[PDB]
Parts: sequence; structure tokens; C-alpha cells
Amino acid sequence: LVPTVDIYSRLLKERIVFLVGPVTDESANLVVAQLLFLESENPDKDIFFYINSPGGSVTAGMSIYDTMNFIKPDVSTLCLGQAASMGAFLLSAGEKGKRFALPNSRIMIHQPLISGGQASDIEIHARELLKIKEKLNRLMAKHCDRDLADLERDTDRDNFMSAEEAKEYGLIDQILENRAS
Amino acid sequence: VPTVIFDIYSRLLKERIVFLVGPVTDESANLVVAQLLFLESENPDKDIFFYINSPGGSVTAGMSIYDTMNFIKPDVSTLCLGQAASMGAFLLSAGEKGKRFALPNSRIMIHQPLISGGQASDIEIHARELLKIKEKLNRLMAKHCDRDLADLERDTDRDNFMSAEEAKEYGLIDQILENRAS
Amino acid sequence: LVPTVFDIYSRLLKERIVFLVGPVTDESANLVVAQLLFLESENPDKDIFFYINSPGGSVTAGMSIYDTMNFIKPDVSTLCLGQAASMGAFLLSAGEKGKRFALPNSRIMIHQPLISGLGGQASDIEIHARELLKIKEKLNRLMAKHCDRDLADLERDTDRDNFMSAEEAKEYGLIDQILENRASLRL
Amino acid sequence: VPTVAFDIYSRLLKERIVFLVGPVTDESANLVVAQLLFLESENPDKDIFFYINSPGGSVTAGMSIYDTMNFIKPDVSTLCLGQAASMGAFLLSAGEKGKRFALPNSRIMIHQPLISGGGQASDIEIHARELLKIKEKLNRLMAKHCDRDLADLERDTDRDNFMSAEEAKEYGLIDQILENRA
Amino acid sequence: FDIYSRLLKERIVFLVGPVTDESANLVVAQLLFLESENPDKDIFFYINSPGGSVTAGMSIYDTMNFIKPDVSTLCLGQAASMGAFLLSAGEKGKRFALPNSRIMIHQPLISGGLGGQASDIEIHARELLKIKEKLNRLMAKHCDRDLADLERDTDRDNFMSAEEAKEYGLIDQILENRASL
Amino acid sequence: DIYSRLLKERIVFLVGPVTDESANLVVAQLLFLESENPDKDIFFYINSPGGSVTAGMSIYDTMNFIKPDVSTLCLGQAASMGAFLLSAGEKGKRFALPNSRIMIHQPLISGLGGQASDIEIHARELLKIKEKLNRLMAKHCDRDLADLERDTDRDNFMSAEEAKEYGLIDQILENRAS
Amino acid sequence: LVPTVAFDIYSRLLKERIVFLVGPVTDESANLVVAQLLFLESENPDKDIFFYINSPGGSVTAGMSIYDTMNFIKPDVSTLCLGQAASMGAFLLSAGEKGKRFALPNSRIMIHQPLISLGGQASDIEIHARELLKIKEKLNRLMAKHCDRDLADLERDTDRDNFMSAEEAKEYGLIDQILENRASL
Amino acid sequence: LVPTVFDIYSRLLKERIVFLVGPVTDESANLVVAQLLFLESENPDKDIFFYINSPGGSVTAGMSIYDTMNFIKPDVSTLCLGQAASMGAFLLSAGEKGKRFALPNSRIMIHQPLISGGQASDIEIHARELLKIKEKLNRLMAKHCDRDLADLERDTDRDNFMSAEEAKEYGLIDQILENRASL
Amino acid sequence: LVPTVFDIYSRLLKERIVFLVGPVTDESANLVVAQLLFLESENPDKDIFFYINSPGGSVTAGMSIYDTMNFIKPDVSTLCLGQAASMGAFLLSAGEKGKRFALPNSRIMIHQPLISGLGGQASDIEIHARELLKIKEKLNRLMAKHCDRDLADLERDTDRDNFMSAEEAKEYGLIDQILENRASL
Amino acid sequence: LVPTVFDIYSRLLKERIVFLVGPVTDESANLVVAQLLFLESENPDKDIFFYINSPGGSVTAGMSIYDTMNFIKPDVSTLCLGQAASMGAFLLSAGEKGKRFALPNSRIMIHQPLISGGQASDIEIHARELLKIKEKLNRLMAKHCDRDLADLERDTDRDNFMSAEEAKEYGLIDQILENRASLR
Ligand SMILES: CCCCC[C@H](N)CC(=O)N[C@@H](CCCCC)CC(=O)NCC(=O)O
Ligand SMILES: CCCCC[C@H](N)CC(=O)N[C@@H](CCCCC)CC(=O)NCC(=O)O
Ligand SMILES: CCCCC[C@H](N)CC(=O)N[C@@H](CCCCC)CC(=O)NCC(=O)O
Ligand SMILES: CCCCC[C@H](N)CC(=O)N[C@@H](CCCCC)CC(=O)NCC(=O)O
Repeated sequence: LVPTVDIYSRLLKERIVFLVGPVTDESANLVVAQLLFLESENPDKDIFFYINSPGGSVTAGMSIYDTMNFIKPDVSTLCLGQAASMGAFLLSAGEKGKRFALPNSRIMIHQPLISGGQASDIEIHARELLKIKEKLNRLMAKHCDRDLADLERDTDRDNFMSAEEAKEYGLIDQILENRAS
Repeated sequence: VPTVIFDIYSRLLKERIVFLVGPVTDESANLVVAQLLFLESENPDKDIFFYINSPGGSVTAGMSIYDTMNFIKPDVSTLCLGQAASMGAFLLSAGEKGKRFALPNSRIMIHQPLISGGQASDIEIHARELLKIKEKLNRLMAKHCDRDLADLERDTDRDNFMSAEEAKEYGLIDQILENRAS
Repeated sequence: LVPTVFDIYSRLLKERIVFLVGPVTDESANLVVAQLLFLESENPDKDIFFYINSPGGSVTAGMSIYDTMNFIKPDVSTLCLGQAASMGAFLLSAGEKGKRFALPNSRIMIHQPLISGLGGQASDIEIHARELLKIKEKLNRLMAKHCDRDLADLERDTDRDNFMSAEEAKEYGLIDQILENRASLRL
Repeated sequence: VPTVAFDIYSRLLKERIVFLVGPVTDESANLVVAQLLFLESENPDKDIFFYINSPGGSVTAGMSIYDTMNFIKPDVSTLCLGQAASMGAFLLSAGEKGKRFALPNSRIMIHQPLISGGGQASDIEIHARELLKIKEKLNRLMAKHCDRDLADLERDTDRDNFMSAEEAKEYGLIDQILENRA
Repeated sequence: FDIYSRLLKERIVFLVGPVTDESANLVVAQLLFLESENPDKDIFFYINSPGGSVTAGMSIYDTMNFIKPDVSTLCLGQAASMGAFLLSAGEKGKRFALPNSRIMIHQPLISGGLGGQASDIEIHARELLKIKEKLNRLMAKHCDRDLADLERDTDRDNFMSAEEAKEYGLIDQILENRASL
Repeated sequence: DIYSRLLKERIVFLVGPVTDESANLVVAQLLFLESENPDKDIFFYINSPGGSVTAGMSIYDTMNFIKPDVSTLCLGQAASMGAFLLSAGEKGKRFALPNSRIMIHQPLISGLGGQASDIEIHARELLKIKEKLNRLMAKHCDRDLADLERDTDRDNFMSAEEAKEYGLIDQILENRAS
Repeated sequence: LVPTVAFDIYSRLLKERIVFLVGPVTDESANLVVAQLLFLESENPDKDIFFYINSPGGSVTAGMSIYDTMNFIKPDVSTLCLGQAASMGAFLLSAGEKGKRFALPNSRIMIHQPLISLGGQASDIEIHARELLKIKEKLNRLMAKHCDRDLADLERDTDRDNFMSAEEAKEYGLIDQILENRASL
Repeated sequence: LVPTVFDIYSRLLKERIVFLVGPVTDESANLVVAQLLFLESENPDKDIFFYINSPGGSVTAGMSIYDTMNFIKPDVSTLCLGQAASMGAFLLSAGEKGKRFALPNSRIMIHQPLISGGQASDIEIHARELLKIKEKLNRLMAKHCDRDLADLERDTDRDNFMSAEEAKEYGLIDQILENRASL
Repeated sequence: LVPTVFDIYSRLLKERIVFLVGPVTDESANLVVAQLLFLESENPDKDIFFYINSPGGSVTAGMSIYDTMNFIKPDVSTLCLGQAASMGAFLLSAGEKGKRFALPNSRIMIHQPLISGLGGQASDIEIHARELLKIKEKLNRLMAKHCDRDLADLERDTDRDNFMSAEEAKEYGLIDQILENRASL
Repeated sequence: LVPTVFDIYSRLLKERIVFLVGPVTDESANLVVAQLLFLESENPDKDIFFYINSPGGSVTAGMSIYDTMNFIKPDVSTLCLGQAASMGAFLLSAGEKGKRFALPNSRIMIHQPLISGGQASDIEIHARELLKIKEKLNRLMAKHCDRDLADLERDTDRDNFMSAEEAKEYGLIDQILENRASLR
């Protein structure tokens, strides 16, 4: 269904990587592979990471996040459509100064959720989920240059933000209307 | 259900026998509760004989039976036939001490609570409630069995099957009945 | 599936005992309503004993029970066995004050209204969301009255699932007394 | 279910005939138990006739019947009609010795316990050990019922073992084959 | 009373539809009841059945031979497989069919056979062949025929009219009305 | 294939429901064409019943972000988000074929569940979406917000001529001489 | 589904001697890893292989095919946990050449005893229960070896699901270093 | 997706490596047969390396592999990685004697045949065929393992799991290879 | 589900009316058989009124009714209300000659046997096909007798579904009279 | 799914090897037909090697292969590997006489036609046609096996399994090939 000249491989030659739809092990690892490839091609030029995602798996998302921070090139992020949950986490993780959103994109942040067995096992997994919640708040607070207490308050339930609101919050640096913004 | 000059379960209810058979649900538990209250109304001082063949089930449903057993005036004698596992074993052990029995090839099993959520805040709320249930049931079981809390904690960490003799050794029942001569 | 002695529930209905067991539906709630009206007709002056073991259910169905409990002349005493959660806890706390009881290992739980993500046009979602919040506010106000507490307490205490032991429910003001046996009644 | 002011099974319950038909479940087994207890209270001095046509089923449900047969005062005579397989054959062989019968074309089948339907290796170990304990107990009890050496039962239950009425009598599972009332 | 309980007062017992543990034991129960009511009067066993479980059918068969009353059989509609076996098992001289009844006999079949280790399949195949031999031997006795004839004539489905069943030895008479006796 | 060949003519199709996948494919093609030549018009042919609002906005913001003019053409139909994108084409370069149809309406949601607090949060966000889309649509159509609110309360079907009078498109093309 | 660069992106990274295990370990996904390991050894037995693991675990025998192949071939198999390495995934992570086992800073490890999602005669359940316990004992013995820890430690720490941060995994002995970025040699 | 270098499996085929992975079906077995014939055609004298990670499967499907292994001129060396169970273990044990290998943590399992309906006559026919297969497989397994048939009948009555070392002790394989210096 | 005036069908059985409604199955046919035997036991000389509204069904189930109607002493009068198709029309035509009726807007349909699902070996399919052809001929012969027609007539006229009005059914010989009300008799 | 060397099957087609694997369907049989015609076009005089591992399937699909085998100029040698059951056994037995082979542990099975409704008239028509099929298949098989028709009628009444040796004695194949030295 993807046109040829495929189109995503052609845009990859421009150092553009897309994350579209739910963050899964497969879709996240495909992003990781493209990031490693682009670094191999030129470790010094910026990579442009376009995000339209409702979120997904935390560990899948972390594999992208850690790869973004590991590789040498700056990873610029761009929100188009929406960046929610892990998508918003990855958006805010772009190189500071190079995190963008289009004017009508939507950001949403929230605490982790689950889609059990013995009480002992439920205890273990609840404790792990609470560590994830705590780690994500701390990393998000760092990304946004905000207090940990703010992130805890502001992710207790679904928190939708416009592009201007996400910029004020510290999740992105600039809103781009066109190539003059 | 066979009938007599009343169906067979109503007939045995005339002898103050109440059955708990199969999984403990809100409905099956409350039918037992209703029978216990009925028997107390009929005669508040005569023993009731509570026959249990159950794999367990809902904790709150079992607690409605348990608290009713302790609330009503008559002693509730318990008898394990077939099996008393999980909430079934809890109710077996809750019978009036001295009047908890098992038939010779009955089986007992005890274990910690099991279940089969959304936001982390809610999962935390329900995990903490589940752990309080786990502690409460161990504390109550230790009292029933005349044992230390630490013993019940180790012995319910995984499924713990017991023969009738072992359940007697454990303190969960008082006597094994082979016939009316024992 | 139900022993006769009249079956056992009809027999206890003669003792003026009514059960609410399991989820609260239109059918199970109206059956409670019918028993309440029947007992009032049998004797408008004698207490009724309403035994609740329920995880909750439909709010409008539970409200049909609530309004009937307050409408009829006899006092409706409530007793929690097993659990009274959500609409179950609301009905328990609605018993005649002084006559709300729980058994020692009962569990109470309160929370804000929950839905099974509405559907349709934004105008319709706005209408149903506004009604859902109104329901939430009304239930908090009624619960505040039942518990003899400030509205702000109930707003705080229902934001997420709030489990209570019998002791906690008594201290909250949701029940009056915990009964281990028939010697426990005081006051 | 025909009516004769009773249904047909309630009517034969007046002749002290109790049926076990189809799979043994908690529900079907406890119904048998209730009938055994009912008959005992009606007259503890008369035999009970326990007619078995069953492919087997739950071991613990079967033990609830077994232990009740041994507990109550009346002799429980057993009759195989059609078939008594697995727990059905166990109950058949558990009848009062001297009063265990089969009709001429009935068939018996015995075998070791099987499970139709998981977890951690620790939990699988616990349940496998319990299954072997059941297997050992059933071999010991079957050997006693049949007046045979334990090694005989271990060998002969390793896989499905079908027996004709005559073979079951020679094995010791029943006492006599009844062709008619003569 | 319902209609079947009322006809039970006339010592009429029906076997209708597949032979199962439940349907067969209900027949057994009625046969025992009727014997208890009067051990000397014939019982009239009306069969309209396509067959079913062999061991269930044997419980009826052995009960018919055990009780004191003669059990007269009547085929109405059809008596196939275990139904034809039971029809042929009524007291000799008192086995009847209505004129347009149909009988069918065949060797045993298993719905979904073969399941497990070769050892278990061997055990169950041998039991099935013993059942096959026993049914042929018993049927030959019912029909006053050779075991070899029953083996030949049941290898595949063998449909018989009432007159053919009478000639074969499965029934004694065809009754068009009460004067054909 | 046929679509890659027409992409060489700077023709991009949106056909069927707007999803994350179908919208981003459009985005990728728009970015590709800008990279091939940032100055030449792009021709965005729309035959769509609508779909996801955020997916549609990714197309919308990309149309406005890239340097080339994006001309739009309605063939068959442009409904809901499809009509939104049609009206977003470069002004003066928004077209419909003579028997195409337009339809506009307020946001819809399919289904889930949650606490009253969460439902309130999401209803408020849906109402903000509704107003933003009415405001943007009014700007595209050179009409008032109150007009768009009134005219999208329920499904509003428009012929090509009605859509031109409304301001959603500039011209109806029977052929290249229109 | 997969970008091209003449090669799909994964074939291209295989030219950098990078092999991925992503998602559940199955017979098919494990043998694909085995095939890439043998291919890279054939292409150059003198260069390290970089085995990137993001997996929740899966089949024990399929995982053992990877494990024994890693140990069989000449090249060092360096391992990297990205995302998570759970169960058989953590086993393979810890099996990388010692000194060359890595995790990214926010990856997570989880270890536990074998589980099954049994049926037949009691004899058969006994046979398979014994085989499952042998697997449990072997995996504890091998894991204790990878981690340079006492067997009793692994027996205690795998009784139930045991999650570890990257730092905890390093202290436990499952990995050697946590990699922040290319400050590397 | 299979990596490309040729795809990765074709590339390993050029080094005379053939895989049997997952259940033995008509389709998966014939693909192995086709590779064996191709490799014999490429060089009839050089060993073929048959890597087996399989839980077993169809008996006739396996026999087509077995008979091809015995038919072609090249020695077919076998290697168990992961597991060789049932028909998988049969083919593992069918490798050229002296060239049957296992990796150290692979496992073998052997057992009698199993199946996953009709007139008694037809069930009799199929039960007899199943018992002939059982006896034939026991006879061929006894030859592969250099053991008495009675040993094999006893040892396959139920699932019989073996470590690599037990499989070597049994006679099913020749050596366990930790690496190429294990030779 | 049935008004208990003791339900209405039990009440009409006191007037010696038996209904066949819907598909003829073993269970519904034997229920008819039992009522027929019951009414004969109550009084062997009084007419029985057999009201048929049926689309047909099982041939052997229908034959149990047919043979019982002919076996018992009472005349069995038949009445078609709504429709009598296939085995239903067969039973209608089987009523005591002179006492077979239809209501004015009743519908009759006759046709050859059909089978729902044959599946087995060619040998078994031959056996079952032959039995079906035997059934087809016997039913045509019996129907021809009821209608005072030839077997060849019935074979011709049942080859495909043959719908008949009440008047057409009377002309054919399937019924004796059409009753608008009792004055029709 | 299929290694390249050509994919592996196209590579073996270059050596005039054609496979029939798994159930015989319209699609699988016509692919065999297509290969047979292609090999004849490539060289009408050289043997074709038709390798069969099949449980059977559609009779009409199998007949399209059968008639194509007899129609083309090249001899079609057949080899049973694994099994040739029902239509598979029929096609195996249809190879050029003298050139029908089996591997030592192959299995052959033969039997009468099977069916996995409508008016009685329609059942009569299809029953008669099925019996015609049964008779025709027994007649052709008796010719292939150089045997009396009555033998085939007897020996296909129920599922009839044959070892390779039994199939050779039956006349279904000519030789059993242990390895490349087994040939005449
Ligand atoms: C744990 C208990 C679960 C259910 C009760 C839960 N506490 C609160 C709740 O569900 N309130 C709804 C009424 C309950 C009936 C089923 C949804 C309100 C309503 O009427 N909504 C209609 C609309 O506005 O569309
Ligand atoms: C056309 C239909 C007529 C069917 C009658 C058919 N001739 C005979 C028949 O049903 N025999 C089996 C009984 C059925 C039980 C299966 C659920 C015999 C049996 O139990 N053998 C041992 C075993 O099963 O293991
Ligand atoms: C849609 C119109 C329905 C009318 C039914 C249709 N006229 C005829 C019909 O039902 N024939 C079979 C029903 C008899 C049931 C006995 C088990 C007869 C039969 O037994 N044939 C041989 C075979 O079954 O093999
Ligand atoms: C183990 C069993 C497998 C072998 C099957 C067995 N040899 C015979 C077989 O399949 N015969 C049919 C042809 C196959 C068609 C498949 C869709 C007969 C037919 O063409 N009937 C049409 C009619 O008369 O209406």
C-alpha cells in the first residue's frame, strides 16, 4: 500500500524517522534500527523524529528513548497529529531546543495503566508498576524542566494539552506553523 | 432433586443439615446464610451441621457465611466431605471448636488469595486491599488452627494439600469420623 | 435451588428480612421494592431488616430501593454481610439511623460513579457527561448526609475506590454498630 | 420425567433405590450423599440399593459418596447396569461385600487418575505430587475392595482396563452377576 | 398427570430418540416401577429410536431380561442400531412392528474415534471389537440366526421393512390394527 | 504501480477513512514532493468519508507547513475530516468535480469507560476539538464561527454548487476549461 | 513494513554484525537468530557479534538453541538489553561474552522459574513435571554461573518474578556495564 | 522477514546446512527433501549438515526425509539444537553413524506414535496400521541406537526425555559438541 | 407458556382434539402418538379430531403417527388449518376416509423426499440412496391409496413442490370436504 | 519460505523433477499439469520424474494430472516418498510401467471413493455417478496393477494400507529404491 520511487525509505534518506500508531516491541525496534542506521550513515547530522502516536508499551518506548540518548546525532522531535502517553514522553525527550509541534497537534500525559494470579505475584507487579510511575514522572520532570511534584499532580488523570500549552509546560521548545516559524 | 412426603435438601434441612457444595458465590453463600438464620429461628440452641464439599470461591461471599456462623446463637458444626479448599477450608476451620470433622478420605487445601486494573493509582488501591485480605485471612486461620501467624504465612504461600489426618494434625479440624462410633 | 420449609426466602420474609444479594439491576432492585411495600402492608409499624451483600450496580435501580426505604412507614434497618460496595454501600448507609449494622468481617467500599466512554455526537456526550457529574454530586451530597459529614469529605473520599473495614465504616459514620453476635447491640 | 404423587425417581427412592447416572460431579455426588443420608434416617436397618451407570468423574466428589457409604449404618448394595468406569467402578467395588452385583452385559473399567486440563514449576510440582498421592490411595483402596495384592492393582490400572461382568467378578470388584430375580 | 405418566398406568414405556445414559436409565426406572406395581403383567415397550450408546442400551437390555414381567416390544417409526437390538430383545412371541416401521442394523461405530497413544488406541480398538462380537452373538440369538449371518448382514447399514425384519427373525408379527394379532 | 506514477505528477490521493496509517502516508507523500521540488503545486485528490481528527490534523498541519501550494480536489465525496481537508487547500485552488458531495458535522466518538472524572476530562477535550474545528472551518470558508456551529449541529450534505456558495471550495470543474 | 536502504534495514544492520531478538522467543524466531549467528561467523570469525535483546522470554528449548550457538561459534557474542530482557531474554542477555554484556540505562531485566501456560494420565504428568523441574534446576545452575553467584542465591531470587533495573542487574552479575552514550572506545 | 545477504537460509544452504524447524509436515519435510537432493546434486561426496530443532510431527512426512537421507550419496550429519522430539529424534538418530551430534543443552524425547472415527471395521484397519508403525519405528530406532528392540519398546512406552549426555549414552547420538574443538 | 384454564391443550384433549403444529420430529410425533393412544384408552369408539398445521419433517417420525392412526380403533378425522406440507399433507390425507377436512384458506403441498445434509464411502451412499428411493416409492404408493389415484400420478405430481389450494386438494383426493363452518357438513 | 539457489523447486524443475505434495486440489493438480506441459515443451523425449507425497484429494483434479501424464510424449517416472494414498496411489501407479518406484519406508493406501443433499431424484443421480467413478477407478487401477478387476473391487472396499514391498507385489510400483544402486 506504500508508494515507491517505498516512500518511507526515501524519506529516511532525508534522516526522517516516523513513529506512527501504538508503540509495540516491533514498531519501537523498527525506530531503533532506523536511528542506528542514520547514525551509521552520518553520526554528526541531526535526525528528525516525527511522532503521531497514542502511546503503548513502556519498555518498548524506553528502547527508543535510550537509543535517542545513546546515539551521537541530535534527535529532533516533531509532534504531528498527536503524541500521547509514551508518544508524549518520546516527544519531550528530543534534543532540547529541537522539540517541535505543529500548530494543531495534541499532547496528552498520564500515569501508567495496565490492560492476575497469587497475591504475592500481584504485589510484585504492582510494585514494579509504581516504580515505573515514579521513574516516568522523574524523567518527564527533567525533560520539561519542571518540578517532580508538578508532574505527579498533572499526570494523575489524562491531561490533554494544545501545542501552546505543551510549549508552556516545557514538553516542546517551539511550535512550527511553516518553515518561517 | 428427589422429593419425599418436600425435596431431599429441605428434608435434610429438617435435621438441621445445611450443605455448601461447589464454588462459593454470593448466591450460594447467601442460601447457606438463609438456612442458618432459618434454623436459628426454628430452635436457637440446637447445633447445626454444616456439610462442606467446595473448591472455594469468593472471599467476601465466604465471609458472609463465616460471620453468620459466628453471629447466630447455635453452634455450627462443620463436616468436610469430598473436599474443603481455600474458602471452603476456611469455613471448615471456622466451625465450633471440638465440632469440626472430616470424613476419612476428605481433602483440605489452603493457600493465599488469588484473582483472575486500569491506572497505577487504582492498581495500588486494589493490591493494598488484597494484601490486607491476605493478612486478615492468615490471622483468622491461625486463630482457628491454634497456630502462629508465621506458620500460616509459610504454609499458604502456595497450594497446600492436606489429608484428613494432616488437617487434624494442623489444627484445622478436631476429629476424623469413619462412622458414628468414632 | 432453594429449600422449602414456602421456600427459605419467603420463610425469612415472614420475619421481615429482605435480601439484596449480588449486582443491583432493575429486576433485583424492584424485587426488593416489592418486598418492602409488601412488609409495610403487612405491618406499617414494625422494623424491616434489609440484608445487603452486593458489589453495587445500576444507580437508578439502587435509587428505586433508596426512595422506597425512605418512603415507607417502617424503619428499614440495614446489615452488611460479606460486602456493601458502591450502590450497595449507599443503600447500607441509607438505613434508619441508629439501625445500620455490619458483621465484623464485612467490607464496605465507596467511589464516584463509573461508566462502561460514551458514544455519539459531541452535543450528546456533553449532555451525558453533565448528567454524570450531577449524579456524582448528588450521591456525594446524600452520602454526606447519611454519614453526618461535610460534603468535602465525601468528595475527597470517593475520588478512587475507598475500601473500609467494619470499624472504618462505623467511624466514618456509614454504619452505626458492628455486631459479632446478638449480644453486641448497644446504645 | 414421569410421575407416579411422586416423580419416578422419588418413587423408586421409596424402595431404597439410589441412582448414579452419568459423570460424577460435586452436584451429582452430593445428591447421592443426600439420598443415602435420607434413607438412613428413614430406616437405618434396611439395605440401600445403589445403582451405578457412570463413566466416572471427579475423584473428590466420588470420595464424598464413598465415605458416606462407609459412614452410614445400612449396607449399601451396589449394582452395575450399563457400565461402571473409573470412579464409577471404585464406588461399585465399595459396596457392602457380598452385595456387589453386575448385570450380565455390564462392563467395568479401571485406570489411574487422569487430568483433562498450568503455572510455575513450584505449583506444577505441588499438584503433580497430589495427583500421585491420589493414584497411590486409589490403588490401595481398590486392592482392599478387590482382596488382591497392591502390585496387582498398580499393574492393572496403568492403562484403561475393560472387564466384562465375569472378569470383574473374578477380579474381586463384584460378588455376583444377576441374570434375573431367580 | 402428563400424557406419558398416564400411559405408564397402562404399562406403556417409550424409548424415543437417541439412547443416552439419561434416556436409558429413565426407561430402566419405569421398567422397575412397573414390575413393582405388578410383577406378572406384560409391559409394553414402544421404541422409536435411531440408536445411541451401547452401554446405555445394555442397561435397558439387562433390565428387560432381569425383571419378572414379559417385556413386549413395538417398533413405531424406526428402530435402528441399539434401537433394533432392544426391539429384537422383547419376549419372544411378543415383538411387533407397525406396518411402515423400518429397522436398521449395523456394526458399532465411534463418532470421533482414535485419540492418544498407540497403546491406548489398541486397548480401545480391542474393546470395540469385543462389543462388535458380543452384539452379533446376542443378536443372532434374538433372531434365531447364525453369528456368521449377523456378521455378514451388519457390515454396512442394513435397512429392513417390517416384513423383512419378521423374515429375518427380529420381530414376531406386524400389527396393522388390533385384529392383525 | 499506478499511484507511484501519478505521484511523479505531484498527485496525492486520500481515499477512504482517515486513520493514523492513511493520514501519515499522505504526510509522507507531501514531504517527499516538497523535497523533490519545494516550489511546484501539489494536487491533493480527496475521496473520503472522514475519520480520526488527530490523523486529519497531521495532514492539515503538513499542508500548511510545506512550501508548495496544496491544491485540493473533491472526487466522489469529502465528508467530515475529508471536507475539512478539502476546504484547507490553498485558497483559489480548492476544487470539486460536478457531482461530488460535501458533508460537514460536529465531532463523533464511536465507543472506553471510566470514572466520572475521566469522562469529564474527555468530554471537555471533545468540546474544545469541536470549537477549534468550527473556528478553523469558518476561517477556510470565510464565514462566521456561529454559522459553522449552526450548520454542523447535524450532518449537512452539500452539492458542489452549495459547497462553493458556502466557501468550502473555489471552483467546480467540469473539465479543464472551467 | 520494513524500510529499504538493495537491503531492508535489518539486513543492513546485519552488515554491522548486529542481530536482534525482538518479542517472544519461538522456534522460528530463535532459529532466525541462530542463522544470523552462523552467517556472521562464516563471514568473519574474527569479529564480535552484537546481539540486541528486547524480549519478554518464550520457549526454553528455542532459547537453548540460541544459547548453545552463542557458546559454540568463534566470535564473542556481545549482548545488549534494550527495552527489556525477561525470562529467557534475560538468560540470553546474561550469556553474552563476559565483559561484553550491556544494558541501556532504562532497560529492565526480569528473572523467574520456568512456567507452563498439564494433561493426561498421572504417569504422564509425573514425567513432564520431572522434566520441568530438571529445566528449573539447570537454568538456576547456568544462571548462577553467568552471574558468578551462588546457586542458592538464584534459587531464592527466581522463585517469583524478580524485576531489576539496569544498575541492579549489573550488581547482580547479569550484565557488565550500563551504556549511556558513545563515550565508548 | 528473513534477512538478506540471497536470503539468510539460502546463504547457509550454500555451505550445505539444512534446517528442520518446528513441526514436521508434508510441506516442511519436502522442503528438506528438496534441499538434500539439491545438495547431493551440487556435490555428491561432501557431508550435509542437517540441523534439527523440532517437536516431531507427521510420521510419513518424516519417512520421506529419512528415506532421502539414506538414498543420497552424501553423508547426512545431524545436529540437535534446542530439541529433537518424536519424529525429530528419529531423524536425529538417523544421521550417518559417527556424525550425529547435539549441542550441550539440547534435549531429546522419544515415545510411541500418537494420533490427533467410523465403523469398527475401519477402526480395526487403522489401529493395526498404527501398531505396525509403532513396531517399525521401534525396529528402526533399535538399529539406529545399536540396542535391543525390547529396550526401545520399554523406553518409548511413555514420553522419555533425555539430556544430550543421556542421548549419547543411549546410542541415539555420537557426540556432544560445545564448539568445533569438541570433535 | 400455555394458559392454565390445566393448560388449554390438555383442555382440548378432553374434546378429543389433537394438534400437530410445526415440524414433525421424533419428539413432536411421539407426543401425538401418546395422545392418540390415550384417547383410545379413554374411549375406543369415539372419533378423534387431528388438527394439522405443519410444514412436514422426519419421515419415520411421521410414519409412527400414520401407523398409530391406522392401528387404533377410533376413526381419526383430520383437519388442515394453515398448511399441511410434505409429511403434514401425508398425515392429512391419512385421516379416516370421509372425515378429512381443510379450512377454506388452508394450503397443501406435496413433494418427494429430500435430505438435509450423504457422507461416507460409495458403498454406504449406495445403500442410503437405495433406501431413500424405497421411501419415495412407498410414500407415493400410500399417498395414491389415500387419494384414490395411481402411483404414477403421485410420482409425476411430487417431482417438485406441488402447492394446492383447499379446492385443488379436494379434487386431487387428499381431503373430502372444505369446511367454512359447521353448516358445510 | 523456499530457499533460492531459482527457488529450490524451480531449480529441481530444471532437472525435470515435479513434486505433488499434500492434498490434491484443483490448484495443486493444475500446477503439476503446468509443469508437465512445460517439461514436455523443453524436451519432449526425456523422462520426467514425478515425486509424490500425497494423501489424495479431489478425483477430478487427480484425473487432470493422470490424463496429462498419459497425453504428453515423455515417460513420466513416479516415486513415492512418505506416502501415496488414494488419488496419490492412483497417480503413483500411473507412472510409466518399469519406472514406478517407492522409497523403502513409503506407505501406499487404496480405497473406494469417499464423500465428506437435495431431492431423492438428485441423490439418485449423484449416487449413480459416484458408483460409476468407483467402477472406472477400479478398472483403471486393475490395468495399472496388471491384475483382475475383481481383485481391485475386493481390495479397495475399505482402507487398504501397503508397505513398499506389498505395493510392488500388488503391481502398483515396479521397484523399491534403497539408494542409487537399487535400479535395474
Ligand atoms: C461499581 C458499580 C458500577 C455501576 C455504578 C457506578 N458506581 C456509577 C454508575 O454507573 N452510574 C450510572 C448508573 C449505573 C447503571 C449502569 C451504568 C449513571 C447513569 O445513569 N448514566 C447514564 C448516562 O448518563 O448515560
Ligand atoms: C448411525 C448411528 C448408530 C450408532 C450405534 C453404533 N452402532 C454403536 C455405538 O454407538 N458404540 C459405542 C457406544 C457409543 C458411546 C460413544 C459416546 C461403543 C463403545 O463405547 N466402545 C468403547 C469406547 O467407546 O471406548
Ligand atoms: C423441507 C421439507 C421437509 C420434508 C422432509 C422430506 N420430505 C423427507 C424426509 O425427511 N426423509 C427422511 C426423514 C426420516 C427420518 C428417519 C431418521 C427419511 C429417511 O430416513 N431417508 C434415508 C436416510 O435418511 O438415509
Ligand atoms: C482418506 C480420504 C481421501 C481420499 C478421497 C477418496 N479417495 C475419494 C474422493 O474424494 N471422491 C470424490 C472426488 C473428490 C472431490 C473433492 C472435492 C467423488 C466425487 O467426485 N463426487 C462428486 C459427486 O458425485 O457429486
